[PDB]
Amino acid sequence: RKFTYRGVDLDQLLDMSYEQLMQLYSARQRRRLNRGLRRKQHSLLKRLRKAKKEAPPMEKPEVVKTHLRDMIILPEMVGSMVGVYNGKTFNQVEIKPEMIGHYLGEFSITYKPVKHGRPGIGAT
Amino acid sequence: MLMPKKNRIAIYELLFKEGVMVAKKDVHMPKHPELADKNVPNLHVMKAMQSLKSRGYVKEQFAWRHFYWYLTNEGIQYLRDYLHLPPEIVPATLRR
Amino acid sequence: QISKKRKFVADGIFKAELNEFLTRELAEDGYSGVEVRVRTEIIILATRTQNVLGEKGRRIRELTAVVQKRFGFPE
Amino acid sequence: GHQQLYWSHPRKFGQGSRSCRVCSNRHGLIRKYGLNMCRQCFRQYAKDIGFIKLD
Amino acid sequence: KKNKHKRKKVKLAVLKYYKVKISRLRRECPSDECGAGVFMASHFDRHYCGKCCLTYCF
Amino acid sequence: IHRIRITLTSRNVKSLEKVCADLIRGAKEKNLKVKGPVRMPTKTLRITTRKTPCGEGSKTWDRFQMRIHKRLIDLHSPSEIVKQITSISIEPGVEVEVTI
RNA sequence: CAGCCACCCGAGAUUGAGCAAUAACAGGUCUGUGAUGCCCUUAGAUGUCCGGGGCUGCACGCGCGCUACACUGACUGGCUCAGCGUGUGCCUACCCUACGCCGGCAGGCGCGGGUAACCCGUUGAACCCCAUUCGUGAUGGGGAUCGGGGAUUGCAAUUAUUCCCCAUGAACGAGGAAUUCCCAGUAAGUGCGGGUCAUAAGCUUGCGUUGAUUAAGUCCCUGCCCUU
RNA sequence: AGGGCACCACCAGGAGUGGAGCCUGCGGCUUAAUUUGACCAACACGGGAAACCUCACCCGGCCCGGACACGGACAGGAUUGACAGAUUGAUA
Ligand SMILES: [K+]
Ligand SMILES: [K+]
Ligand SMILES: [K+]
Ligand SMILES: [K+]
Ligand SMILES: [K+]
Ligand SMILES: [K+]
Ligand SMILES: [Mg+2]
Ligand SMILES: [Mg+2]
Ligand SMILES: [Mg+2]
Ligand SMILES: [Mg+2]
Ligand SMILES: [Mg+2]
Ligand SMILES: [Mg+2]
Ligand SMILES: [Mg+2]
Ligand SMILES: [Mg+2]
Ligand SMILES: [Mg+2]
Ligand SMILES: [Mg+2]
Ligand SMILES: [Mg+2]
Ligand SMILES: [Mg+2]
Ligand SMILES: [Zn+2]
Ligand SMILES: [Zn+2]
Repeated sequence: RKFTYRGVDLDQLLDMSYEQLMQLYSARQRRRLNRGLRRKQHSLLKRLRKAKKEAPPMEKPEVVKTHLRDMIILPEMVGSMVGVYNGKTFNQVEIKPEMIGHYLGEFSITYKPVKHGRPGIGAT
Repeated sequence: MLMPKKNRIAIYELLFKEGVMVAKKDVHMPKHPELADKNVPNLHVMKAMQSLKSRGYVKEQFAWRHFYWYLTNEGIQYLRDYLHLPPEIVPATLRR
Repeated sequence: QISKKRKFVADGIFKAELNEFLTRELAEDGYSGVEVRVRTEIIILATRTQNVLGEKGRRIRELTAVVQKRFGFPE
Repeated sequence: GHQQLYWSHPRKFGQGSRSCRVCSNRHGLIRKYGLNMCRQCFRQYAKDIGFIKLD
Repeated sequence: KKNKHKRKKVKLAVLKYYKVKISRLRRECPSDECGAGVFMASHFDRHYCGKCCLTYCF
Repeated sequence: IHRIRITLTSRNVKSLEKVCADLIRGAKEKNLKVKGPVRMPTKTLRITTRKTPCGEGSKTWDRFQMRIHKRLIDLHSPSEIVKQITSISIEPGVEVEVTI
């Protein structure tokens, strides 16, 4: 039915603070949040909030581009449009609730999947 | 390079007082050890000494990772004129 | 305080760097080697000691000054 | 500004924080006993330092 | 190709800070380093000292 | 008086032994109770490294080593007498540390 | 004669390495170097720094290796033995750790020692030894792959850094043609140090521990050398 | 044609490798890039166990750390740095 993370609905997740979210997150994300977000992450969060506020009603917000592939997907980021750099291109990703706790990089693949051609000269 | 005149004057004064100069060949060292109280960057020291060498005022040697610079006679005259020092004032290498 | 292993390795490294610097500085003057006896006395062996000393010892004073500045010896 | 960005990547550890004390190369470095010399420079200066091939 | 910034030269800028009895039109920066000599920029919505980046919004 | 410990360290066994023998002879001449030279275990610093500057050829290795030899001497003497005894000519390469 | 074989006495009757000629190779390295000629580039840089990605990408072929295919074993207890060597650092951030307490574990907190024959440390190592359970079953052999969770390093762990816990439980039943290394404290088994190292060994370089079968010959194969 | 020598030859053997899973290096393929050298005497070799750095490769963006000489512009200012708001991956 409705989305739940560790048995907590999205609205309660939005209500929760960082210290409360740390107990819900896995060990890696909990350690990351305990060590603390930096200026770049805070700037990205501010950009996402501004895009959400400026979004017209019943319309997706403008895409916010970023290099931060190691950004934790916080509940407040759900619904945002993020252009995650993959080293060459800003791939557009819409944050779904089920993405909570993952890294943005996990949704912007850095390589092209291999389709093999005929083996070359030699290669016995 | 673009350098504060106080930094350039401090470098020149140290060079004239000692007769020699030593640097570590490190453009990222925040302070030259002998000019730390003056807040003179090691990059500024390196580039000022490079300019003096190009004008023939110092002789340069390089060993491992350190620059060594020695004041020439033309350098002594030029620095005396630049710093307006009395003609009696001399670098320590000549003084001793 | 420093361990004996590190101390001996450091003394060797200091001698190596000093010999390299003097080799580059005094090659044309017949420099052959350096002996360090611990005041710290540094003896420079050369074929033409007049050029090593320079005009009234000016060059040897310059060498002493740069050595002291680079290796952090007290004045 | 450029002062905040230039050389601002942390270099407290890893290869990028160490280099040969002779030639500034970052590869084949010997840190044992605090030598901090690349292997080629060490072979060049071993006799001067005091290492010999008894073996 | 990215174009480099070109400084817009202003002729006798100091002439715009004073009116001749003398009157200092531009507000002076109230900082220990700057003092009375340095004047604060009068932007459309703020006062901005160039030397120490001190900004007083309207 | 005070108990003086002299620690001698060297890379040259022959010079180290000569200095130790001279110090003990001086102490005997001054008629001092001197504990003989206690020989600490020799330290062998080793560096094993590839011979080639590149990565080509048979993988041959150089085994460099440095040997550090340590001696201890104990004396029961005044500090001035100990300094006078240690004031004798010391061979190069021998490091002497005196502790009271 | 040179010397060879055996034996007595003897600790030992061939310990192991390092060094290493003349003359060569268009062998490797200009990506070790403030070694270097020439050429190229030099501000929209092939300089330099910063951010991100890649060097790891997967129908396949080859080489060095690790773990195994089990009972001469695996598991669970108990007992009892090393040696080499490192350890708090110019820049330089980063040391080895005893003891006490918390936690099931990885770990955390406190409090001390050591710049070292001084402290870790009598370095309570593994194999091995003594008992236990298993019972010829791809099985309690094997531990790949994979899910979930917890820690630590780090500015940052996703394309899993490493570590811990539960779970999952693949091939593999001794390997074709071919081919490597080796003769005594050697081969092989077994663990421990050093290098790399913030994080860190399936590599390498050393160390001990247990400890053999076979041979004391030949030019058949592969090569090298000499004479005609 | 004859004669020597060598467990990087064989003989007598031991342990194996070649088969499996995995680690790791090389080719090939793929890619924006998958940087590159090396083909008995290359292929856990470059001490090469690369998250960043390393880095040499790809995408993008700062900086000059272009000495010195000559000429020009300049104290009626050559030039430097920067708050905000735009802009930007970025509080370049
Ligand atoms: K070379
Ligand atoms: K070249
Ligand atoms: K070069
Ligand atoms: K290389
Ligand atoms: K190197
Ligand atoms: K096999
Ligand atoms: Mg060639
Ligand atoms: Mg690779
Ligand atoms: Mg099992
Ligand atoms: Mg099974
Ligand atoms: Mg390796
Ligand atoms: Mg063979
Ligand atoms: Mg055979
Ligand atoms: Mg195989
Ligand atoms: Mg051969
Ligand atoms: Mg890695
Ligand atoms: Mg990289
Ligand atoms: Mg980079
Ligand atoms: Zn080097
Ligand atoms: Zn101000």
